[PDB]
Amino acid sequence: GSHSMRYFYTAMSRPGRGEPRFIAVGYVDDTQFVRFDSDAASPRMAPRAPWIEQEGPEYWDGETRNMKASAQTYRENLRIALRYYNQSEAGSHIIQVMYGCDVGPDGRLLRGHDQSAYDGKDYIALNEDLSSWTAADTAAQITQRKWEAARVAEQLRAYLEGLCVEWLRRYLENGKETLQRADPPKTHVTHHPISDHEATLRCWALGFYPAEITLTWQRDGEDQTQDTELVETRPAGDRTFQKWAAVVVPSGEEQRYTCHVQHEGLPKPLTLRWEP
Amino acid sequence: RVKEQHLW
Amino acid sequence: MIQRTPKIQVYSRHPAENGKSNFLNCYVSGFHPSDIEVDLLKNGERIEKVEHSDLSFSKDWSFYLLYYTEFTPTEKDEYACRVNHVTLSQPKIVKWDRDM
Repeated sequence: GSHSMRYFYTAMSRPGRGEPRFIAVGYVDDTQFVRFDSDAASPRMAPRAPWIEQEGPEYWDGETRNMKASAQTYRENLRIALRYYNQSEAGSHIIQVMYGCDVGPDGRLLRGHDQSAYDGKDYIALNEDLSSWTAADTAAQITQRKWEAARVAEQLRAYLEGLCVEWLRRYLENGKETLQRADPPKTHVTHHPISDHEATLRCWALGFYPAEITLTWQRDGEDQTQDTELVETRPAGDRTFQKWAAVVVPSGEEQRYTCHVQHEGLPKPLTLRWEP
Repeated sequence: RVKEQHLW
Repeated sequence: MIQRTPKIQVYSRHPAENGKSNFLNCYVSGFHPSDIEVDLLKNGERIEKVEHSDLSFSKDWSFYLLYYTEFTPTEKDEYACRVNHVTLSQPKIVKWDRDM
């Protein structure tokens, strides 16, 4: 019932190989819907979901204008960060930004976000009040001082409670067929002998959307957290996701083990066992 | 829609 | 200065069936910085048509990418993903195993 919109920007410097590359992607929940890349032959905000294609020229031109402006800002921020951290002009560095809004079933703002990182470490973040900042270090405290002077948080707050929520609501309605459809996991248990003494039981979940899922093994009804091998949830490439959880069990003790699956697409959590 | 510039 | 090595998963889009058209995926994730070299291999040779997703990243700032290609699995053909990143001394090869 709850939904989110998030934009992710990455600016990467590459001394001696031109100006820094700027790439932006937009998502609603786990569905990418737009992309911008400064390295494209003709850089433009481009559609990546069928439900955004209906947006007119005014949308695409406006989004492209904002992206080219953001690429210019972040190339300047990469030069500013070199100064704040006393770094040479010889190395490659990265700025990352993630921002957006979360809404509940009624479409009202649950929370806003605006966070930045330099070289993969937190730099500055807008606090949950949408009025104050958390700076990670003394360099980010310089940016915090500049942004408090320019009342940047008020501008972000207006966007997050305004245009962000309004456009997320629009995308959810335009893409309701897919954005508002949960696909439950297709589940099964496989058994692979290791030796005469042990076997692997692997619990699979396939074809599910959204990505959030819980896959756990229990032995005699007790969670096997330390003994379970869990792979990271992975995209199948057709919008859906996959995951598996495995446990090594003694031969003949297979029926003591149960796999539990929780997913928003499931009315009730599922219990699975190996079926020989 | 993206945020409609604030240097570090 | 702090760098993160990629996690690598090699798998198919749909359950593997010999002689049935499918997609071979190589998902790289958890890495930093973003430059990464990924090849999909068929019997140790580089596949040419390979597509990839747009660069994005997780809440912990680490990057992820999906590299994929259409393929028809068989009993004899071996598939793998070869990854290079600044954190790796030599390219890492992960073989496709139908049972993962």
